[PDB]
Amino acid sequence: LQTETLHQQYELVKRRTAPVGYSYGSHVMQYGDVGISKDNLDLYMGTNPA
Amino acid sequence: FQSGTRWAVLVAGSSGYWNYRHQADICHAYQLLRKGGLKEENIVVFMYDDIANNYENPRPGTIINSPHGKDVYQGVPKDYTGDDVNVDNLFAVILGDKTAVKGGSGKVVDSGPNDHIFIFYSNHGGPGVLGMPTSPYLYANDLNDVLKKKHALGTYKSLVFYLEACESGSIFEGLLPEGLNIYATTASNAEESSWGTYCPGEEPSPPPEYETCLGDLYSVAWMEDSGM
Amino acid sequence: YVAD
Repeated sequence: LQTETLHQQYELVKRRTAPVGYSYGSHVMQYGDVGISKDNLDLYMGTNPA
Repeated sequence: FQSGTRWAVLVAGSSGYWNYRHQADICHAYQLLRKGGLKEENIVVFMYDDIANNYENPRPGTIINSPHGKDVYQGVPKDYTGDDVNVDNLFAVILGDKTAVKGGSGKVVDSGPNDHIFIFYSNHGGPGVLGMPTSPYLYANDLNDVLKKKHALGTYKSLVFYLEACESGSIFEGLLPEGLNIYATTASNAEESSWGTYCPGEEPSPPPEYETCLGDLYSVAWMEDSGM
Repeated sequence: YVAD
Protein backbone atom coordinates (compact mmCIF):
# COMPACT_ATOMS: atom_id res chain seq x y z
CA LEU A 1 0.00 0.00 0.00
CA GLN A 2 1.50 3.30 -1.14
CA THR A 3 0.78 6.55 -2.93
CA GLU A 4 1.56 6.64 -6.64
CA THR A 5 2.06 9.80 -8.66
CA LEU A 6 1.69 10.44 -12.38
CA HIS A 7 5.48 10.70 -12.50
CA GLN A 8 5.92 7.29 -10.87
CA GLN A 9 3.46 5.68 -13.28
CA TYR A 10 5.24 7.31 -16.22
CA GLU A 11 8.55 5.83 -15.01
CA LEU A 12 7.01 2.36 -14.56
CA VAL A 13 5.28 2.47 -17.95
CA LYS A 14 8.46 3.76 -19.62
CA ARG A 15 10.42 0.85 -18.12
CA ARG A 16 7.99 -1.85 -19.20
CA THR A 17 7.61 -0.43 -22.71
CA ALA A 18 11.35 0.15 -23.39
CA PRO A 19 13.27 -2.16 -25.73
CA VAL A 20 15.42 -4.82 -24.14
CA GLY A 21 18.08 -6.69 -26.07
CA TYR A 22 17.48 -4.17 -28.84
CA SER A 23 14.28 -5.90 -29.97
CA TYR A 24 10.81 -4.30 -30.31
CA GLY A 25 9.97 -1.76 -27.61
CA SER A 26 9.31 1.96 -27.74
CA HIS A 27 10.34 5.11 -25.90
CA VAL A 28 7.64 6.59 -23.71
CA MET A 29 7.62 10.39 -23.78
CA GLN A 30 6.05 13.12 -21.69
CA TYR A 31 4.79 16.53 -22.80
CA GLY A 32 3.11 19.66 -21.52
CA ASP A 33 3.31 20.75 -17.89
CA VAL A 34 5.56 18.09 -16.41
CA GLY A 35 5.17 19.74 -12.99
CA ILE A 36 1.66 18.27 -12.87
CA SER A 37 3.18 14.79 -12.75
CA LYS A 38 3.76 15.24 -9.03
CA ASP A 39 0.00 14.73 -8.69
CA ASN A 40 -1.30 11.57 -7.00
CA LEU A 41 -2.94 9.26 -9.57
CA ASP A 42 -6.04 9.25 -7.36
CA LEU A 43 -6.80 12.83 -8.48
CA TYR A 44 -7.51 11.45 -11.98
CA MET A 45 -8.28 7.74 -11.61
CA GLY A 46 -9.64 7.54 -8.08
CA THR A 47 -8.84 4.91 -5.47
CA ASN A 48 -9.84 1.25 -5.58
CA PRO A 49 -9.61 0.48 -1.86
CA ALA A 50 -9.09 -3.25 -2.61
CA PHE B 1 -9.19 15.92 -0.11
CA GLN B 2 -10.14 16.62 -3.72
CA SER B 3 -13.66 18.02 -3.88
CA GLY B 4 -13.81 18.35 -7.67
CA THR B 5 -15.31 15.88 -10.14
CA ARG B 6 -13.14 13.37 -12.02
CA TRP B 7 -14.01 12.93 -15.71
CA ALA B 8 -12.62 10.66 -18.40
CA VAL B 9 -12.81 10.34 -22.18
CA LEU B 10 -11.87 6.93 -23.54
CA VAL B 11 -11.32 6.61 -27.29
CA ALA B 12 -10.59 3.59 -29.47
CA GLY B 13 -9.68 4.95 -32.89
CA SER B 14 -10.00 1.78 -34.95
CA SER B 15 -12.40 -0.92 -36.06
CA GLY B 16 -12.20 -4.50 -37.27
CA TYR B 17 -11.44 -7.77 -35.51
CA TRP B 18 -7.70 -7.41 -36.23
CA ASN B 19 -7.87 -4.27 -34.07
CA TYR B 20 -9.45 -6.08 -31.10
CA ARG B 21 -6.78 -4.72 -28.78
CA HIS B 22 -7.73 -1.05 -29.03
CA GLN B 23 -11.30 -1.56 -27.95
CA ALA B 24 -10.13 -4.07 -25.33
CA ASP B 25 -7.74 -1.38 -23.97
CA ILE B 26 -10.59 1.11 -23.69
CA CYS B 27 -13.00 -1.32 -22.04
CA HIS B 28 -10.35 -2.24 -19.50
CA ALA B 29 -9.75 1.47 -18.82
CA TYR B 30 -13.48 1.96 -18.25
CA GLN B 31 -13.62 -0.85 -15.66
CA LEU B 32 -10.49 0.42 -13.89
CA LEU B 33 -11.85 3.95 -13.58
CA ARG B 34 -15.20 2.71 -12.30
CA LYS B 35 -13.43 0.61 -9.66
CA GLY B 36 -11.58 3.79 -8.69
CA GLY B 37 -14.89 5.51 -8.07
CA LEU B 38 -15.33 7.59 -11.22
CA LYS B 39 -19.04 7.69 -12.00
CA GLU B 40 -20.44 6.28 -15.23
CA GLU B 41 -22.02 9.65 -16.00
CA ASN B 42 -18.54 11.21 -16.02
CA ILE B 43 -16.79 8.61 -18.22
CA VAL B 44 -17.41 9.03 -21.95
CA VAL B 45 -16.69 5.98 -24.11
CA PHE B 46 -15.92 5.96 -27.86
CA MET B 47 -15.76 2.44 -29.35
CA TYR B 48 -16.90 1.19 -32.75
CA ASP B 49 -18.47 -1.79 -30.91
CA ASP B 50 -17.74 -4.47 -33.52
CA ILE B 51 -15.61 -6.71 -31.33
CA ALA B 52 -17.66 -8.35 -28.57
CA ASN B 53 -19.98 -10.06 -31.06
CA ASN B 54 -17.61 -10.25 -33.99
CA TYR B 55 -17.96 -13.66 -35.61
CA GLU B 56 -14.20 -14.16 -35.28
CA ASN B 57 -14.32 -13.69 -31.49
CA PRO B 58 -13.68 -17.09 -29.83
CA ARG B 59 -15.74 -16.01 -26.83
CA PRO B 60 -18.93 -14.38 -28.12
CA GLY B 61 -20.20 -11.42 -26.10
CA THR B 62 -16.93 -10.79 -24.25
CA ILE B 63 -13.74 -8.79 -24.58
CA ILE B 64 -10.56 -9.54 -22.60
CA ASN B 65 -7.41 -7.38 -22.35
CA SER B 66 -4.98 -10.02 -21.02
CA PRO B 67 -4.70 -13.79 -21.60
CA HIS B 68 -6.48 -14.73 -18.37
CA GLY B 69 -8.34 -11.47 -17.90
CA LYS B 70 -11.97 -11.16 -16.92
CA ASP B 71 -14.52 -9.85 -19.39
CA VAL B 72 -14.18 -6.09 -19.54
CA TYR B 73 -17.04 -5.46 -21.99
CA GLN B 74 -20.00 -5.91 -19.64
CA GLY B 75 -21.16 -2.62 -18.21
CA VAL B 76 -19.32 -0.38 -20.65
CA PRO B 77 -21.70 2.36 -21.81
CA LYS B 78 -22.35 2.77 -25.52
CA ASP B 79 -21.89 6.53 -25.61
CA TYR B 80 -20.47 6.85 -29.10
CA THR B 81 -20.37 3.73 -31.25
CA GLY B 82 -20.31 2.85 -34.94
CA ASP B 83 -20.25 5.89 -37.16
CA ASP B 84 -20.81 8.11 -34.12
CA VAL B 85 -17.11 7.58 -33.38
CA ASN B 86 -16.02 10.68 -35.24
CA VAL B 87 -13.90 13.76 -34.69
CA ASP B 88 -16.85 16.18 -34.41
CA ASN B 89 -18.36 14.16 -31.57
CA LEU B 90 -14.99 13.73 -29.87
CA PHE B 91 -14.43 17.50 -29.86
CA ALA B 92 -17.99 18.24 -28.70
CA VAL B 93 -17.44 15.79 -25.86
CA ILE B 94 -14.09 17.25 -24.80
CA LEU B 95 -15.50 20.80 -24.94
CA GLY B 96 -18.62 19.81 -22.97
CA ASP B 97 -20.98 21.00 -25.71
CA LYS B 98 -24.08 18.80 -25.94
CA THR B 99 -25.52 20.99 -28.70
CA ALA B 100 -22.57 20.12 -30.97
CA VAL B 101 -23.04 16.33 -30.63
CA LYS B 102 -24.59 14.38 -33.53
CA GLY B 103 -25.85 10.91 -32.66
CA GLY B 104 -24.75 8.93 -29.63
CA SER B 105 -25.73 9.30 -26.01
CA GLY B 106 -25.13 13.06 -25.73
CA LYS B 107 -22.84 12.54 -22.73
CA VAL B 108 -20.13 15.22 -22.72
CA VAL B 109 -17.44 16.58 -20.40
CA ASP B 110 -19.50 19.54 -19.13
CA SER B 111 -16.87 20.11 -16.47
CA GLY B 112 -16.16 22.86 -13.95
CA PRO B 113 -12.97 24.83 -13.26
CA ASN B 114 -11.97 22.67 -10.28
CA ASP B 115 -12.44 19.33 -12.03
CA HIS B 116 -9.87 16.84 -13.29
CA ILE B 117 -10.02 15.26 -16.75
CA PHE B 118 -8.31 12.08 -18.01
CA ILE B 119 -8.21 11.29 -21.74
CA PHE B 120 -6.99 7.94 -23.05
CA TYR B 121 -6.71 7.22 -26.76
CA SER B 122 -5.67 3.89 -28.25
CA ASN B 123 -5.24 3.02 -31.88
CA HIS B 124 -3.37 3.53 -34.93
CA GLY B 125 -1.29 6.56 -35.74
CA GLY B 126 1.39 8.04 -37.94
CA PRO B 127 3.34 11.29 -37.92
CA GLY B 128 0.82 14.00 -37.11
CA VAL B 129 -2.26 11.82 -37.36
CA LEU B 130 -4.42 9.50 -35.28
CA GLY B 131 -6.87 6.98 -36.64
CA MET B 132 -10.65 7.17 -36.50
CA PRO B 133 -13.06 4.50 -37.78
CA THR B 134 -14.78 7.25 -39.75
CA SER B 135 -13.60 10.08 -41.96
CA PRO B 136 -11.93 12.37 -41.09
CA TYR B 137 -8.85 11.19 -39.24
CA LEU B 138 -7.75 12.97 -36.05
CA TYR B 139 -4.95 15.38 -36.95
CA ALA B 140 -2.39 16.64 -34.40
CA ASN B 141 -3.04 20.34 -35.04
CA ASP B 142 -6.80 19.88 -34.66
CA LEU B 143 -6.41 17.94 -31.41
CA ASN B 144 -4.07 20.51 -29.94
CA ASP B 145 -6.40 23.29 -31.02
CA VAL B 146 -9.31 21.66 -29.16
CA LEU B 147 -7.17 21.29 -26.03
CA LYS B 148 -6.27 24.98 -26.26
CA LYS B 149 -9.95 25.83 -26.65
CA LYS B 150 -10.83 23.77 -23.58
CA HIS B 151 -8.16 25.63 -21.61
CA ALA B 152 -9.63 28.92 -22.87
CA LEU B 153 -13.06 27.79 -21.57
CA GLY B 154 -11.27 27.30 -18.25
CA THR B 155 -13.36 24.25 -17.40
CA TYR B 156 -10.77 22.09 -15.63
CA LYS B 157 -8.04 22.42 -13.02
CA SER B 158 -5.76 19.92 -14.73
CA LEU B 159 -5.97 17.36 -17.53
CA VAL B 160 -3.97 14.23 -18.21
CA PHE B 161 -3.70 12.63 -21.65
CA TYR B 162 -2.42 9.07 -22.26
CA LEU B 163 -1.84 8.25 -25.92
CA GLU B 164 -1.25 4.84 -27.54
CA ALA B 165 -0.31 4.86 -31.26
CA CYS B 166 2.60 4.55 -33.67
CA GLU B 167 4.72 7.73 -33.81
CA SER B 168 2.49 9.07 -31.03
CA GLY B 169 5.12 11.51 -29.73
CA SER B 170 4.47 13.42 -32.96
CA ILE B 171 1.02 14.38 -31.74
CA PHE B 172 2.31 16.58 -28.91
CA GLU B 173 6.02 17.22 -29.51
CA GLY B 174 6.48 20.93 -30.12
CA LEU B 175 2.71 21.33 -30.36
CA LEU B 176 1.45 21.01 -26.80
CA PRO B 177 2.56 24.15 -24.97
CA GLU B 178 3.35 24.46 -21.32
CA GLY B 179 0.82 26.52 -19.38
CA LEU B 180 -2.37 24.69 -20.30
CA ASN B 181 -2.29 22.61 -17.11
CA ILE B 182 -2.14 19.58 -19.38
CA TYR B 183 0.24 16.67 -18.79
CA ALA B 184 0.53 14.11 -21.61
CA THR B 185 2.45 10.91 -22.18
CA THR B 186 2.83 8.89 -25.35
CA ALA B 187 3.67 5.25 -26.01
CA SER B 188 6.43 6.17 -28.45
CA ASN B 189 8.55 8.97 -29.82
CA ALA B 190 7.70 10.74 -33.09
CA GLU B 191 9.60 8.36 -35.37
CA GLU B 192 8.99 4.82 -34.12
CA SER B 193 6.26 2.20 -33.77
CA SER B 194 4.31 1.36 -30.65
CA TRP B 195 3.46 -2.27 -30.09
CA GLY B 196 0.61 -4.60 -29.38
CA THR B 197 1.07 -7.19 -26.68
CA TYR B 198 -0.51 -10.52 -25.64
CA CYS B 199 -0.05 -11.65 -29.23
CA PRO B 200 -0.25 -15.07 -30.93
CA GLY B 201 3.12 -16.82 -30.73
CA GLU B 202 4.47 -14.49 -28.06
CA GLU B 203 4.66 -15.00 -24.30
CA PRO B 204 2.21 -14.74 -22.82
CA SER B 205 -0.12 -15.65 -25.70
CA PRO B 206 -3.89 -15.18 -26.01
CA PRO B 207 -6.08 -18.28 -25.80
CA PRO B 208 -6.26 -20.56 -28.86
CA GLU B 209 -7.84 -19.24 -32.06
CA TYR B 210 -7.84 -15.56 -31.06
CA GLU B 211 -5.23 -14.83 -33.76
CA THR B 212 -5.19 -11.20 -32.67
CA CYS B 213 -3.36 -9.35 -29.88
CA LEU B 214 -5.39 -8.67 -26.73
CA GLY B 215 -3.86 -5.32 -25.80
CA ASP B 216 -1.14 -2.78 -26.37
CA LEU B 217 2.02 -2.67 -24.27
CA TYR B 218 1.94 0.98 -23.11
CA SER B 219 -1.80 0.70 -22.49
CA VAL B 220 -1.75 -2.45 -20.39
CA ALA B 221 1.40 -1.18 -18.69
CA TRP B 222 -0.44 1.69 -17.06
CA MET B 223 -3.73 -0.15 -16.51
CA GLU B 224 -2.12 -3.19 -14.88
CA ASP B 225 0.09 -0.89 -12.79
CA SER B 226 -2.89 1.08 -11.54
CA GLY B 227 -4.48 -2.22 -10.56
CA MET B 228 -1.60 -3.39 -8.35
CA TYR C 1 4.14 -8.50 -32.36
CA VAL C 2 1.71 -6.31 -34.28
CA ALA C 3 2.43 -2.59 -34.54
CA ASP C 4 0.08 0.38 -34.06
